[PDB]
Amino acid sequence: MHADEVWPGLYLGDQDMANNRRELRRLGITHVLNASHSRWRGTPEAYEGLGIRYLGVEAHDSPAFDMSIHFQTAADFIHRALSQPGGKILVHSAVGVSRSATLVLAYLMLYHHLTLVEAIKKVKDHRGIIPNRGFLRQLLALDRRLRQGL
Amino acid sequence: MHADEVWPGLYLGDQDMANNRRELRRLGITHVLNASHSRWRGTPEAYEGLGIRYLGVEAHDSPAFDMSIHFQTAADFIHRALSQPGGKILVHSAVGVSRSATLVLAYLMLYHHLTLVEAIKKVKDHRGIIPNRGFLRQLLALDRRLRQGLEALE
Amino acid sequence: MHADEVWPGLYLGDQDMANNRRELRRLGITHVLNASHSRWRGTPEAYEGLGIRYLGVEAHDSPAFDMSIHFQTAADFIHRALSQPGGKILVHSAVGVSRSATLVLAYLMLYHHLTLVEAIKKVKDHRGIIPNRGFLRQLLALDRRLRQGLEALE
Amino acid sequence: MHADEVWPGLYLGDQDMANNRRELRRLGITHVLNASHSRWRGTPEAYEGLGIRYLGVEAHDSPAFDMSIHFQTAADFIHRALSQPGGKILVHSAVGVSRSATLVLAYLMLYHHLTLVEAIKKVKDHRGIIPNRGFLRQLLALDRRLRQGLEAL
Repeated sequence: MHADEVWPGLYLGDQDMANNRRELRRLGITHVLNASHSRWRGTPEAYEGLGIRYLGVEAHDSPAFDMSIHFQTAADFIHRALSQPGGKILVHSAVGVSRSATLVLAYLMLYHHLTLVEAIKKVKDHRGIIPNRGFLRQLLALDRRLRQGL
Repeated sequence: MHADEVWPGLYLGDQDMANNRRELRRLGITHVLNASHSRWRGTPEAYEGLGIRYLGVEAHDSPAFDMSIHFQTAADFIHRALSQPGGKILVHSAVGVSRSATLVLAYLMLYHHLTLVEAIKKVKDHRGIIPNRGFLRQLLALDRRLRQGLEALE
Repeated sequence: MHADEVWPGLYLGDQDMANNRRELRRLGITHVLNASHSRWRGTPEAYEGLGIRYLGVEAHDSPAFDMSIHFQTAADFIHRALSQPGGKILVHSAVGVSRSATLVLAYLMLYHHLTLVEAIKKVKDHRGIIPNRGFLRQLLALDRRLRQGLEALE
Repeated sequence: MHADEVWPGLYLGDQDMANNRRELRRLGITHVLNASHSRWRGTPEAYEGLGIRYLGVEAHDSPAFDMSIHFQTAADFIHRALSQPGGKILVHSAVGVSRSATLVLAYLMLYHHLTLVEAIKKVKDHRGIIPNRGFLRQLLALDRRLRQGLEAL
C-alpha cells in the first residue's frame, strides 16, 4: 500500500500513503513527517484540511547526504505527535525506506533507550511482507496442507 | 532500486532492479522471476545477452487474485535457479511486495520445510531498513555517542 | 581480484580486493582484517573515506610462524564486525590463502563451535572455483549439451 | 607453491609448482598443462630433459574470453596422461584458479561422466585451504582444546 505500525502510533509508510486522503483519515493520522520534502513543491495542501500537522525534511537518499543534522529535530517532532492524545504519525519518503526509517530509528534511540541493534530489530519485526490478505489466506492454506504431510 | 538477499542467492527486489543491466550484472543474477509478467510484452530482451533465464507469472495484486496456482511452478523455478552452480535469482513484481514475497515464502515452505511463521521470520530478518550506507554510518555514530555516555558513568 | 563469502557477511579475499575501493564499496565492506599487516605503514588511507574499520595482524606465511597468538584477537574482531548492523568483513593476506583462511577457521571454531573438520568443509563448500562468470556460462552450456544427448535417447 | 590432487593422478596446482623441478620430480609429474601459456615464452625448457609432456593453451582470465574452444583439446591431453599407470598431470595457470579449474571441470564432464554440479563438488572437495602445515598443526591443537571444553583462549 503501504504503511507499517513499527511503534505504537508510529507508521512507517510510502509516498502513495502520504498522498492518500481516505487512508490518512482512516488511520487517524494527525502528523506527517516527510523525510524527502522538496522546497520546490511546498506542504501538501490536503493536510490543513485534514487537520494534519506537517514537518518536511529536505533529504536526498545519497550516501553523502548528512541526515544526522535532522535526528534530534525529527525525533522531537515524532515525540510531539505521539505525546498528543490520539496522536498518530506517518513517516515516509518519496522512494526507498532509508530516509524515513533512519529518522524512526533515531527517535527510538533518543526517546526509547534502544541501541541501534535493538531499534533495527524492533522495526524489522513489524514490517509486514504480505499486506495482501488474500495471499496471506492462500499461504496459510498451503501451510495447513504441508503441515498435514504434503 | 533495491534488493534484499532473503535466502542465500535469493534476492527479493523491485522492478527498477529487474530493469538495471549494471546492477544485474554486478549481482551476478542468473535467473529472474517476474511475479507480474505481461503475456503480450514477453521477456525482456536484455536477459538474453546477460545470460539470464526468465520465468514470468501473470498475477494481480488484489486480494481476490489466486496466486496459489503459481506456488509450485514458481518454487520449482527458484529451486532450479539456486541449484545451478553460481545461481542467483531476482524475484520481483511491478509494484508492492506482496506478489514477489508470496512466491518466496511458498518456496521456503515447499523446498525447505519451513512453517509459514518460520518463513516469514526468515524473510523479515533479512530485509534491510538502512540500504543507505551513509545513513547507517550516521546512525552508528549516534549509537556510539549514546553508548559512550553510558560508558562514562561506568 | 576475488572474494568468496565463506560465511554470511564474511568474505575471504585476496590483496587485490583489499586494494579496490570500487569493489569494497560495492560489496558494502565495513571491516577489513589484514592477516599480513605492516607495522610502519599503518592503516590504509582509503579505508578512512570508505568508513572501514581495520585490524592488521603481523603474520608471515612460514610453517615455523605461530599464528595461534592471533586466533582470539582476530576472531573477536570478526565477531564484532558481523555483530554490527550491516557489518561485512573482508579477511585477506598479501599472498596465499594460508594466513587469512587460518583466522577464518579459528573464528568458526571459537564463535560457532564448529569442529576444524566442519569449519574446513564449510569454507571449502563456499569457495568458488569458477569466478570467471563467462567460463561458468561456457561450462553450463557444455553441461546442457551433455544432458541433452542423454535426453534425446531417453 | 602447492598442488591439489583433485582426481587420481590429476593435480591442480599453481605457477610456482610448475616452476619447481624438485617438486615435479617428487610428485612423479609426467605431463603439464599450462592453461595460461604465453606464446612468446614458449615451453619451459626444463621439461624436455625431464621427459615431461607439455600442452600450453593461450587463454585470458576475462569474462569475454571463450575458453570452450580448448575444452576438447585439454580434456584429451589430460586423458592421455592418466591412461598409463604412473601417468600424472599438473594443470595450472599463471594466476587465478579460473583457467586451470575450467579445463579440469570440462575434462571430468567429458571423460568421467560427471555433471557440472558433480565435477564442481569433486574439485572443491579436494582443493586445500591451508597449505601451511604449521598453521594446520596450530588449528588442530585448538580443535583438541575446544573439544576438551575450552571456550576461549
